Amino acid sequence: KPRVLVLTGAGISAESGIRTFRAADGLWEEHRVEDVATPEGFDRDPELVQAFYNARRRQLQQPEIQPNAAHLALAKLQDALGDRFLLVTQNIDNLHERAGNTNVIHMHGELLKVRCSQSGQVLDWTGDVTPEDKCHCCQFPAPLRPHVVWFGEMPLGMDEIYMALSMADIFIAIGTSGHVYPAAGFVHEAKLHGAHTVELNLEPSQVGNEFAEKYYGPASQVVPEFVEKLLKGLK
Amino acid sequence: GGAKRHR
Ligand SMILES: [Zn+2]
Repeated sequence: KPRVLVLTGAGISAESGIRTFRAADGLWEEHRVEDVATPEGFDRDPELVQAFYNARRRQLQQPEIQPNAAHLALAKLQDALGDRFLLVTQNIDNLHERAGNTNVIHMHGELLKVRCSQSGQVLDWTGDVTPEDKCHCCQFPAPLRPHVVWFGEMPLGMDEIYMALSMADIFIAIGTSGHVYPAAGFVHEAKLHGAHTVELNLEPSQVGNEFAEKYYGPASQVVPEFVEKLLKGLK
Repeated sequence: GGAKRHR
C-alpha cells in the first residue's frame, strides 16, 4: 500500500566483490576519476578507457561475482509492493536484475550495454569492446562507447525519478556515498514532498544527517533486517 | 537536476 522508492549506490554491491571509488584514495581500481569517468578522459585515451570498462565488464560476469543478501532482500520487497515499488540505482552492474528485480532505473547506465557515438542507440553487449566494432543503426556506421553516464553528462531517467520522488511515502538510500550529485540530493527532494527518509549504509554518507531513520553495518545483514521489518510492518 | 558531478 505505501509507495516506496529505493536508491542504491556502490556500497550494496561491495560485498559481492565489486569495487568503485573509495574515500581515502579517491581512486577507482587505481585509476583517477578524470581519466576513466569523464568525456575528456575518453577523448584523450579511447584505447585505455575502452580497455578499462572491458576489464570491468568481464569481471562482472565471473562466477565468483554473485548478488548478495541485500540485493535479494530488495527483490522480495518488489514482490510484496508490486508497482508501488521503484528501484533507482547509481550502479552499472546487473546484480539487481540477477537478484530478481525488474524495471530497475539505471540512472548512470549499464556496464552490459553500449551506445552508438552519433545515433545514441543502445545495444546489449557482454563481450569486449574493440576498435573493430561499429554500429548497425546508422547508414554510415559509428564508434561504440560504454553506456555509462560519466561526470559532466546527464543521468538517465531523471524525469521518471523526480516524479517518483514526489510520490514516495518512504525513501530508502542504500550504499550511497552522498558525494555524487544529483543522486545525493534525492533525499532532500523526497522530504519536501513529505516522504519518510531512511539510510542503509556500511559507511554513513555525508548527507546522513538529513535522513529521518538510519541503520549501519554490512549491507547483506542491515538491508535484509530492515526489509524484513518493513514487510512484517505491513503484515 | 543537472549533470552528474562530485563534491
Ligand atoms: Zn549508429
